[PDB]
Amino acid sequence: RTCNKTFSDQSKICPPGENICYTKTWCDAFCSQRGKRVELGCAATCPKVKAGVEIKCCSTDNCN
Amino acid sequence: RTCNKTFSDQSKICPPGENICYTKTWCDAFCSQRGKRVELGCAATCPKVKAGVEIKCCSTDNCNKFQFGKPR
Repeated sequence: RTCNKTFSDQSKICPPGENICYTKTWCDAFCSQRGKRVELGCAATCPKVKAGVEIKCCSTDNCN
Repeated sequence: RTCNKTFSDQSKICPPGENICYTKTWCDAFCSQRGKRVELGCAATCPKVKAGVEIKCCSTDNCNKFQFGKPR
């Protein structure tokens, strides 16, 4: 699997055991002014996230 | 918890113990033209979905959104 990542220079290749891509979004103190914080990666399973975090999971290449 | 729902006949109120709202999307035969199919609801945990189907989970009231079509 390949997934899009948080930084443009990162390898998109997932570790063997990670077939899900994800996009995690949340707000910080600057959320309304600068935008939502984001993290993109691979995972073995769709991440459980804290309250107030939003998580989008998919399992095709670069689907995030 | 309250969440957006797919059909007009569904109450927004979640069952007790279902604190997650979800947007589940996929493509049918018209996807490239008419965009994704969508289901919106409540759940106790974020639904696990098969390859080809995408799932977005959040845990605030009515947080489950769907962008139909082009920005307007």
